[PDB]
Amino acid sequence: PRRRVIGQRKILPDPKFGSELLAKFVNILMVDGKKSTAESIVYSALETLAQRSGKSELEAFEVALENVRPTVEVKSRRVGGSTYQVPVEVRPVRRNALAMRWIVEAARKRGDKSMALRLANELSDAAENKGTAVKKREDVHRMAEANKAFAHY
Amino acid sequence: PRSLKKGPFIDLHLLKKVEKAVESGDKKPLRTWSRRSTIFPNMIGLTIAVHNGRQHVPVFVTDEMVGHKLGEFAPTRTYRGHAA
Amino acid sequence: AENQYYGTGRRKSSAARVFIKPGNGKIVINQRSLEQYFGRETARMVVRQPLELVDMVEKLDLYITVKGGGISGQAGAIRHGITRALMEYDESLRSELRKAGFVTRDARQVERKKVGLRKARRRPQFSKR
Amino acid sequence: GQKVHPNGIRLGIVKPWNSTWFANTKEFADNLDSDFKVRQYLTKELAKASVSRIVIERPAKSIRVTIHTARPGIVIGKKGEDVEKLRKVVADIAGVPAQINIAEVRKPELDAKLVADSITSQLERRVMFRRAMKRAVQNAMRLGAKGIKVEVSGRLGGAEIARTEWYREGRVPLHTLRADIDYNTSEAHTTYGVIGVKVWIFKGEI
Amino acid sequence: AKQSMKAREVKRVALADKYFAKRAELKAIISDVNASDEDRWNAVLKLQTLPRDSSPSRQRNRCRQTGRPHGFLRKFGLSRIKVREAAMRGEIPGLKKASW
Amino acid sequence: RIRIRLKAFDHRLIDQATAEIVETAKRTGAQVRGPIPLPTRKERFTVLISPHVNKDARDQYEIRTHLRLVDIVEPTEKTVDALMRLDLAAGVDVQISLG
RNA sequence: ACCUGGUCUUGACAUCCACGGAAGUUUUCAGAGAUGAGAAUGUGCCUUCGGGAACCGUGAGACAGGUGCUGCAUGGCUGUCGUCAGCUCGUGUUGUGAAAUGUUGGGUUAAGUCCCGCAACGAGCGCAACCCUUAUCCUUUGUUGCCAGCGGUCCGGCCGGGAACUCAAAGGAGACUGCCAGUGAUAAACUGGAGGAAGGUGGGGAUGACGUCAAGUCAUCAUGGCCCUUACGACCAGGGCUACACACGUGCUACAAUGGCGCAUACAAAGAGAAGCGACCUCGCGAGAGCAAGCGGACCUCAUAAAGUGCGUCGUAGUCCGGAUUGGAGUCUGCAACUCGACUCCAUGAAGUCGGAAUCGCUAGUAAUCGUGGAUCAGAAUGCCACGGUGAAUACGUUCCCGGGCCUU
Ligand SMILES: [K+]
Ligand SMILES: [K+]
Ligand SMILES: [K+]
Ligand SMILES: [K+]
Ligand SMILES: [K+]
Ligand SMILES: [K+]
Ligand SMILES: [K+]
Ligand SMILES: [K+]
Ligand SMILES: [K+]
Ligand SMILES: [K+]
Ligand SMILES: [Mg+2]
Ligand SMILES: [Mg+2]
Ligand SMILES: [Mg+2]
Ligand SMILES: [Mg+2]
Ligand SMILES: [Mg+2]
Ligand SMILES: [Mg+2]
Ligand SMILES: [Mg+2]
Ligand SMILES: [Mg+2]
Ligand SMILES: [Mg+2]
Ligand SMILES: [Mg+2]
Ligand SMILES: [Mg+2]
Ligand SMILES: [Mg+2]
Ligand SMILES: [Mg+2]
Ligand SMILES: [Mg+2]
Ligand SMILES: [Mg+2]
Ligand SMILES: [Mg+2]
Ligand SMILES: [Mg+2]
Ligand SMILES: [Mg+2]
Repeated sequence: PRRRVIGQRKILPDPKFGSELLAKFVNILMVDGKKSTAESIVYSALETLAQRSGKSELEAFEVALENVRPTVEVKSRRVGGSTYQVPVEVRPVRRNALAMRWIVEAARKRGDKSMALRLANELSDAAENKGTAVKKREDVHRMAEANKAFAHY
Repeated sequence: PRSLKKGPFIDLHLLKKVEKAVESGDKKPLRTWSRRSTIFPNMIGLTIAVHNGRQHVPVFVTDEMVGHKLGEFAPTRTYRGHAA
Repeated sequence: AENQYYGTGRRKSSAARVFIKPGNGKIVINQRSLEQYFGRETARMVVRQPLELVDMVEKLDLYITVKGGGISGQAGAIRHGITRALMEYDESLRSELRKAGFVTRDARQVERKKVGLRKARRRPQFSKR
Repeated sequence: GQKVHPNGIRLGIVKPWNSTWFANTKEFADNLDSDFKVRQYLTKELAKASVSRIVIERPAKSIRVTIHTARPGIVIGKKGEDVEKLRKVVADIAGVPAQINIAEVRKPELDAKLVADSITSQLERRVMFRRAMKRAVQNAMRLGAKGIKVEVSGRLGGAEIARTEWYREGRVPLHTLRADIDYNTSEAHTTYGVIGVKVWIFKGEI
Repeated sequence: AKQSMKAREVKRVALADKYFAKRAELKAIISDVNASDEDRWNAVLKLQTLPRDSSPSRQRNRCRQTGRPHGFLRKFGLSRIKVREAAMRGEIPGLKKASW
Repeated sequence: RIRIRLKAFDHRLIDQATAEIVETAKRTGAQVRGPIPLPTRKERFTVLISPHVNKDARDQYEIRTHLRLVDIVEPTEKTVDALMRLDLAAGVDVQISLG
């Protein structure tokens, strides 16, 4: 906004693990305010991921987030003349938000049976650097690299 | 439709008219404005001129018309198509 | 730690009466167990939070009656009432409870519907022509 | 833009209601209609009596009408003859025993309804509207109102194009709820049509 | 509203009041479950003989000061415009501008 | 025992009526329970303020009916007759029950 | 308020005059009704029993009547820029004058908010505050509302009780940059901290300045002028306002598995009710029906909240998705459901598999989603107004789009 008067809102940690990171992931996945449904989906997918891999749910989730998190994005900047796509560094909070949003969108786009299964498959693919939201991170990085010459506007 | 426990509806004036017409050989059309009257199995054979809003159209009552209202056979709106 | 201590909690349209006394850790809400009443893990955590913070979970017995609102509102009202009961029990926990943010009464209520709007703020769809 | 009614916005704060009775839904509309008819008859009958306010109460199976007037002698008549006649007619209209009380409006120049009616009578008598409004404002200010505003709208002076003209003195703080604002309107039916008059009078904050 | 339109309503109210019970007992006979199959027919035929204006369903609530057939309010017996005018003038007991 | 139910559009008026009722009941020997403030009824109305169209321009009004309950337990003979002649102020509805 | 047809002319709705008559009730015929022709029953009530004085009918004529025209003759009421921070006046002073100053400037604020400066000194309408509601606490009162300590108990606050608690509603307290630190022109003020339920306008509402659009409304009402008067007035029946090659706006329901279906099982708020809400019981697959409590209500009824959770099944299919359309059979309201009502049952099972250009709403208990109530109302909501449940994402910033404010050119 113009006035710069927006603070921050505290978020309760998730029940099973007490991680605000996972609580934010549940919030992103939630639709129509059905938080219990979102939590059940997330927990089922996390248990499937944990039994697929050798790490805990939090460790596997962190691996997937590390593989999907972007570092530099492109934003439009209009100056005297034409608008340029300037590459800008992404702050850590936005890195996490983008990683979660891309993962959720990719899982929703997948075509498996259940949403929990789709989320588990997407998380495993992210941990192995395959599939969507990983291609999305790659596309964002490619655009930033192509527009690197404009990193002074 | 009308509840069974109340029986089919019929206007009293039309009932009197059909009673006076059935016993006699009167084949003249029975002019009426009562489109709400149910067709009863007692006036099959004679013609009833039902009002449609601006004139009386004659319907020849047959057996298959029993249970319908008189207005069902007197359309009220004139339509011939757009640009036809 | 010899007599009953009372607390009142409120959240949304929920009001909760909380009675606390020394015990072993049994919680009754509306003549039911905590797990019987609150099937939501979030609600269970909200109910348990002050006790976990003060490390007195198994030193007390909880007798709670609630009315109004829904699951989350009742859980939050219970948490507020438990915080007030603990403050009545011991007055040295006020600082830590306020630091955790449990002393504050959450005043967020449902915004009224207003003329010309579909909801509190959602306006009907606009069209220039 | 449009403004809220100054009396209505203050009806529960500094201003009293003009009807004080209780009823259920069964007789609420009937009571409202009877009050309307009573006020209509009284206003028509006491046209020259300078009636400013008609308060109606229904204690129990009876009607009590208080008439605030600047000419109580004209209202009452000789040994209560006119007020007795009005009591009879009011009882007949309302269908219940009637009791009429007379209240004194001292300083009619400080009463919004009376000022508006006076301006309206002058306009119907073809007095200059500017002179009428200036006189009303000056009289109220001299009597000691903290403020007054007078507004006249219509075909002033028989002009083909209608317009609105207003004068104000002192302060008339219409946004202050606790301000004592007496507001009233009147209509004049001249040969060129209807002219509307509105009068606000400020009497200090409570 | 027009004077004739108001007269129609007063006439309808008068007719309904006059024929109130003579309609009620006929309707009771018609709706009687244990009634015969010919007294029901006679009652049905007789109900049509009464003037149509005697049915209470023919009445339309109107503003008691103007005759407006739309925007009626039963609690006050007036249309919305007249209710607003009376409320602002302070003539409706206990009624003020609401806010919550 | 007798029940007094008081209805009013003005809570100050209802408070005056209840105060005078309890005074005139306690003076005449019989004791009084209350007065009890029953939940206020809030009837609401919404009207269009323009004579024509402008559907979103409305006025919202309300009527507040305040309710009071008075218990008279063990009413004496001089208590009973000291009630209807009190002639409470206008705008207060009084209902008497023999409970 | 429109059309066709059938009818009336001081008249459907008022006042005045003359005459006949109590008003009213009960039936017959014709019409399709308006209406006409009758046929019986009453003939009351003050009354100096001269008269009346209600209410009817007839007779004329002053008149009634008009939702007929002009919102570009008007009042009243409303939209709108815009809840934007603006708009002005008196006296003084400047200029031949239109005008200017004040109201500009340095800061600051949500604010023409406040401080400082200053040929201005003051004032008014606007801002803010006073109003309602919501968040905390105290006192009083305690039934129809409540149950902590007790005593019983059919385990149902059910009973004796209790006045603690939730709560109901009256009166008070509380928030004021009040305190601390830093910055700032020794100012206004800003940033942060303490205490507190709430911190900087705490949240929401009401409140709409001078004016603008000859903006809307002569069909709520009122009103100048004009127009009709055996008709543009009045009554009635039937029809129409519900039409249908098409185009647009606002919504509802979906296209499914974060779901459908079946069973079981929790947790709300607000409101209405007497020609009304209508329980229990019985009948019906059901909409409902019969009988019949209670309630003008913190008591009774509407009235089971739903989403939610547990278990089972469906397994990606135009499907156990979707429920449009149509056939048959019914219910209820209502003189009367054909044109043209709502709801129920059986069957039928359309388009639709996420929507081009383009475009809309929303900054937090909001959006989204889920149910509930009310006015209108005999019956007839996917609209409108209102109420709770669950409950997000994001805001780096003001270059750009739209609207606006101040100074300057
Ligand atoms: K106008
Ligand atoms: K010059
Ligand atoms: K000057
Ligand atoms: K006119
Ligand atoms: K029709
Ligand atoms: K719709
Ligand atoms: K649409
Ligand atoms: K199907
Ligand atoms: K129909
Ligand atoms: K400019
Ligand atoms: Mg809601
Ligand atoms: Mg529009
Ligand atoms: Mg008229
Ligand atoms: Mg109707
Ligand atoms: Mg105009
Ligand atoms: Mg200016
Ligand atoms: Mg200037
Ligand atoms: Mg100011
Ligand atoms: Mg200055
Ligand atoms: Mg203000
Ligand atoms: Mg125009
Ligand atoms: Mg127009
Ligand atoms: Mg008709
Ligand atoms: Mg239409
Ligand atoms: Mg299906
Ligand atoms: Mg905003
Ligand atoms: Mg209805
Ligand atoms: Mg400014």
